[PDB]
Amino acid sequence: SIELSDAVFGIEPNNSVLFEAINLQRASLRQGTHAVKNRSAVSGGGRKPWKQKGTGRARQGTIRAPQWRGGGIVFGPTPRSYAYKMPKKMRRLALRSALSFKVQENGLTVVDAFNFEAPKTKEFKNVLSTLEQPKKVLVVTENEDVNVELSARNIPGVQVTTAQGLNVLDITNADSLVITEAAAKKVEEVLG
Amino acid sequence: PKMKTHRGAAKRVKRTASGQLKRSRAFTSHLFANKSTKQKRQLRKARLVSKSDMKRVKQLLAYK
Amino acid sequence: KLHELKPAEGSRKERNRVGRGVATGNGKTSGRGHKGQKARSGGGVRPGFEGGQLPLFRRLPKRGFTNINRKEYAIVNLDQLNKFEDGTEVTPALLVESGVVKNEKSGIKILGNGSLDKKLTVKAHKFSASAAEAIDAKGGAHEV
RNA sequence: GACAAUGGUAGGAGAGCGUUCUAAGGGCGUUGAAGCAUGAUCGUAAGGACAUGUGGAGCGCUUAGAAGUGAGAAUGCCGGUG
RNA sequence: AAGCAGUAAAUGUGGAGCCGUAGCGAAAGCGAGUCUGAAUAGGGCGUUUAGUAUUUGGUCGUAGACCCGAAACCAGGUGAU
RNA sequence: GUAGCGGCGAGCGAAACGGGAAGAGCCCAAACCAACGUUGGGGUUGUAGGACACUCUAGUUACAAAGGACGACAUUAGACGAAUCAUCUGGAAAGAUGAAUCAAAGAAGGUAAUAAUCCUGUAGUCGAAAAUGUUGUCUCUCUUGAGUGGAUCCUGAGUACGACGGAGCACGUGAAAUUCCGUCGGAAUCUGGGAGGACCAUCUCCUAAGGCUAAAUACUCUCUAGUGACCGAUAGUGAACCAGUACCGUGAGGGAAAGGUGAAAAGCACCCCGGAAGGGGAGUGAAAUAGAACCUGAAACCGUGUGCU
Repeated sequence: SIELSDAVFGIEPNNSVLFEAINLQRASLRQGTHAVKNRSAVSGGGRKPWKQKGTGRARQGTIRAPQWRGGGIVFGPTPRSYAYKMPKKMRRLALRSALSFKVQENGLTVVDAFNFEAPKTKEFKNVLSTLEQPKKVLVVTENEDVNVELSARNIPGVQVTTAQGLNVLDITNADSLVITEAAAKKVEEVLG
Repeated sequence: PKMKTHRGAAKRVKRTASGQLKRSRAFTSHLFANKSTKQKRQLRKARLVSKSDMKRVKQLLAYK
Repeated sequence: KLHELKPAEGSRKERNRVGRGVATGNGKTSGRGHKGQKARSGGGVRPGFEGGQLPLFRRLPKRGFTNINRKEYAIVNLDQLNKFEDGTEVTPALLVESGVVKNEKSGIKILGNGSLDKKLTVKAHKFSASAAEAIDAKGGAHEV
């Protein structure tokens, strides 16, 4: 009933670009927030403990040296960022690869409009069980559906997204995809 | 931060198409009565930096 | 799948760690050698040279000057003009638009490197002897 | 199947073991986890299992990711004991 | 790129700017050829004319830069029990 | 890391253009008029403005002039808030095995082991005596507008600028403009004055020597609500524990070590050896080689008894 051009949902996936996109997204939602103290930042240790020579002991300059107990750390963690970027043309080749791979293994379900008037988890649970859907499902619409997102969100294993919120991680983590005709048309028109 | 060019070296060489550097000759400032005509006429021509010298000063001129 | 991931063949390599035992091959001296200036923490001499013999970039003379009123022209050879339909008109506002000139430094200049095989009128800031002859050699017009 | 090569310091190149944390999948555990102790066990090496005692609550496996990632020596620092 | 929208995300949008497609000359300048030169006469550098963006590994530079160790210098204070 | 500066060595290092965030501009001195030098009015500029003489009427309390009554929110205590039973092992069930239920609530913490339905909670709603903050609606408080004429008058003086000695401009005195200080000299008045990197002429742009002004910007001693491929007691702040403390120095000042019974104290009634500490039974407890010097309990080192020598 619904025709979709083979440019999306009908290409051969690119595994290298998909791996790069997965690693990029997963690394870009990680914050540093870690720090240690070096020689200068540890409290005290200004004077020399004993004279350079004359007594039989190893020569020392401060009580906060790296080899003392309680001294400063050398070459430790320091706060930074882990995110990086890739060409725009490769960010879109990775997404079509995910959609095509999902289509390949019969994990695509085109349905009519979701007709919900009030949030209710049991109705959507029954709807999911009627359509024979797996444990992990991603459901895609065109705009923000309040009555669809309020329900279907306490069920462990279901997430809701729009057409311009699609992810490489959401598609790969999900086991099957359920979409609407308007959402499918928007996905086909936006991508390429 | 950013690397810094050698300002004294950028005043003495130019970059060619193949990537080499064109230089000027020494021993031409004064005291020309002590040099023969053949020497002074052949010191007007230009030369290129040798590969022995290139291995040492290539990083000093990277933006040039 | 997220539980079966594989980077492309030959795209990754493990870093080398020094000072981690003799079997690695970089154990004790960590590849530096024995008892020199280059074997200390903080490195050695400057990249050019320091001390010693007079450097090469000090025994050679300086040369030339720089003109502040310098003009550089974006060049288009005769081959790049074949993409246009025969009988069309070429203007500096359209070469930038169609994808021949990217940056207009100080005007457009036409150089005669290639074959034209067209009858198109082109107007630019400068022309060479070959560019103006070859353009007029098959029918056309030009202006400055 | 036939032949050939395989001593090695400075140093260059390649392939691997193990340790802590993260992701996905799949598992073990009061009918007893980690840790500790003993054993006549396995692999070419780094190393990996199993059985029995003690212990009383957490921990492995596969594929990827990231490092405060391996100690015998610095008249090294701290504690215990000759 | 900055910015804007977005869950401190992914990626939309954003074409100021950057590298390459053409060199030679101190410069004016000319241009597949230019400089020197009275003279392609000879000679030098070019005519290869496929790059560009992200990223794993090696090495370098600027930051203490593989770790520990001085004799000293300067600045402001505390001391005649 | 370009132009440039530099024992032209080491090294130092810009701006305009363009792309963005945010974005309101104004008040005085003088000419001149009225009063007893004074205070009022008039007046603020480069397409040249103003004075004089000619017809003449949007409250901006963050600059722009400064005192007050006038409804909605936010913060500071809180209240409601769905859904589970049975057997097995065990000291104890939340685990295993069967039957169910809720979900705009499957974040988290506790409860005798591992809980969406046991407890505090969560999603979602409800709520303010009284105090403070932020905003809006009248009241309230000020209020003079544009072109034509330019006879004549005004538009910031020991100021601008110069020489000498310094400094600052990316620019080390260099061909050094542009701008600041000390000393000594010292202008012009719209047919005026300044700038366009020594300097002169022509062109273009502007109008010094008085003052005021929100926003985009920097930081965190703090309060409230959260986050992490950050630490887990030689780590993390010096300090998880009565820590700037014991202690050390005349003084300024320097500076540690030290966490863990058990689910519940149920913290061993009573008998025996002894002066007591300590122990052997009996009891508590799932466990006492869990008995407060208490989870686990490695190596060095110290002992007792034994097969072969």
